[PDB]
Amino acid sequence: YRHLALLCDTMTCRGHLMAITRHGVNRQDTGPLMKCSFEETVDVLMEA
Amino acid sequence: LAIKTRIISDGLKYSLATGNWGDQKKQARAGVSQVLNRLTFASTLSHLRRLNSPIGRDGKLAKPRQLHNTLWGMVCPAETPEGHAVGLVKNLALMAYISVGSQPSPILEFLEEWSMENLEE
Amino acid sequence: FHYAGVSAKNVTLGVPRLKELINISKKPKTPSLTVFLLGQSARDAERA
RNA sequence: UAACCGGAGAGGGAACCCACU
DNA sequence: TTGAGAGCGGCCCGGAGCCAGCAGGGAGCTGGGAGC
DNA sequence: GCTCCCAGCTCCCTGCTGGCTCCGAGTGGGTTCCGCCGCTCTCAA
Repeated sequence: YRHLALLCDTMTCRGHLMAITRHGVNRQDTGPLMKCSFEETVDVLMEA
Repeated sequence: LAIKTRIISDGLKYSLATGNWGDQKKQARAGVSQVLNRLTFASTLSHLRRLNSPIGRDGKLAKPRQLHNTLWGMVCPAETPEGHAVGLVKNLALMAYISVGSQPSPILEFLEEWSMENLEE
Repeated sequence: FHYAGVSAKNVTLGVPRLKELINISKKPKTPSLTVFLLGQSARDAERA
């Protein structure tokens, strides 16, 4: 339950739902090279 | 000088050797011809009687790579590759033979010498 | 999931269920709802 | 009337297919 | 002198935002005529 | 008979439906592959 509740609260901690997609993780400003290390690289670096 | 042995023979050789189904560039379907696995007589026979379904590998489409009912005596059921493509590659069964194809004009002559009338009259 | 004789609301738990829980889809494959009543309405099969 | 010299880095790559986990 | 050759030179599906097109409220604009 | 509440109008604006990018677990091993056409001079018959 520690890990499960930690996953769910890290999902919901931004005041709204966070589906594990580029379509969310690009919207959170959690590091341009985190975004680059995600599946899209050139667009997120190029926007940063 | 009009005919080109290069443009016929070299193109055929390149296409057959590569296995890409184009002329020089085409994309094109690969894997049409492979290298025979000269390791065992059974291996050679399997690679010779191997059958390929060109349905999309590395996909979640279960049905075309599922095992169908229409395989009694056409393909042995318990012979599949194990890796990323399970079920798209088959090996030919014993009694199974492929129709060579024939012209239907003598058959139509048989119909018309017999009594089966065409649709226009 | 080995299914059942009844429909059982098509629970379809497993890999795709955990998939859509990881990335919440606006149209899940089986959006199911469990409904509880108050009292004698649920106690009676006819009122149910 | 002349005296001990020493030396080893590499060369493509890109695609397809097969096999194994 | 002319003809061809050697070599240089150039020419199978998934989701999901997402914009664009269209459709219904909405106040301004000026007529309609009620009122003075 | 001209303002002004109102009716029709008229733009005005937020609100619904389509083309479209982007993703799709780990090594070995073998095979194929990377111009063509043009063009002018040299030696041969």
